[PDB]
Amino acid sequence: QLNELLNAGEYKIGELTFQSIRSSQELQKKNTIVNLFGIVKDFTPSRQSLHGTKDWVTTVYLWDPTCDTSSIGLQIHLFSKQGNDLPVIKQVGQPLLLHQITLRSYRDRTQGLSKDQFRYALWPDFSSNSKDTLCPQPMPRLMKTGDKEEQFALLLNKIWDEQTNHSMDPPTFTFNFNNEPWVRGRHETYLCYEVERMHNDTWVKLNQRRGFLANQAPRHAELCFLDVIPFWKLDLDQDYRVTCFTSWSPCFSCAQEMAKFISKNKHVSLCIKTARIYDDQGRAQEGLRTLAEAGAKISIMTYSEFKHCWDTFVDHQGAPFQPWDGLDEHSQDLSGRLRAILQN
DNA sequence: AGGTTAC
Ligand SMILES: [Zn+2]
Repeated sequence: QLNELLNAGEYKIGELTFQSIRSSQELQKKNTIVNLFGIVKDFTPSRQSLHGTKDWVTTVYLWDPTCDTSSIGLQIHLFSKQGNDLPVIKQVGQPLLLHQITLRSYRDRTQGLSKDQFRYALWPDFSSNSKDTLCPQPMPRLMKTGDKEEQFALLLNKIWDEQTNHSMDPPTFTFNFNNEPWVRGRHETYLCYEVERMHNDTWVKLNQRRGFLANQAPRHAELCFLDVIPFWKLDLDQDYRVTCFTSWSPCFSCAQEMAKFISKNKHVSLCIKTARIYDDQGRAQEGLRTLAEAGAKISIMTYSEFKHCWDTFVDHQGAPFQPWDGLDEHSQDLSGRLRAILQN
């Protein structure tokens, strides 16, 4: 549902027609008034101008999936006579809906300038650690939105965070990645992924193109991982190989979706390293085979991987990886158990 | 004089 919205340039939500940020970053000679809806990648507090009409101004940089991960976004200057009605943004990551913004050149970069009537709507950084990233906004310019643009805003937020959050809490890593064959009460799947580009006949090792994520209650971590893939701006000619590192092997249902991903993407290879083998003693074993037979490459995490995930996806803050007793022992029986699965 | 001010 979200992939195709951002392609044509214009997409509608509620009753308002939005223009993507990438498409907005181009220009015509004349000024054209668009609706925007994105993430605050950076902003500057509302200070009063020192020149010209001296109106109050706040600065935002909106981003959306049509811009790459590393892209800062569209420069937008929001102006107002009173100024005490401009959006009060508290931190980077807030979803932002802007209504009636003019698009023009300034010394060859595209900026947005606010119309007089410009209105807005803000949302908290949902995937932040705080609740109160969103404080009570000034009433004059504020817009009453519903649940429909709730989905959209949260979606953009979720994709943003799942591109600007590599680091994880160290006690979390210990507990979830404990590779003892049967454990309680992990319940959730933690998934740490790498991306590798094809250049010079060998994988270009991508440190900044990494990420990790954890599931919701009751979708799955495997599905949430697949959602950020289309929003990677992947070169269609270049072949890519994903290696994700999971805490639990994917269930039967997510193994099917990860298999149907290999069928949909002809330039993407999928390689899975898991810490435990999830066996529901139902169709989970078949799911490993089905994903396997679809082209995907699965194996058990060994000491090499456990060190690497601690060197990459954890906020060790200087502590080297401290292994638990029986890590190699459990990874051996599991390597036997995995080998037995692909045989049946 | 809609795009100066912000830059
Ligand atoms: Zn699953």
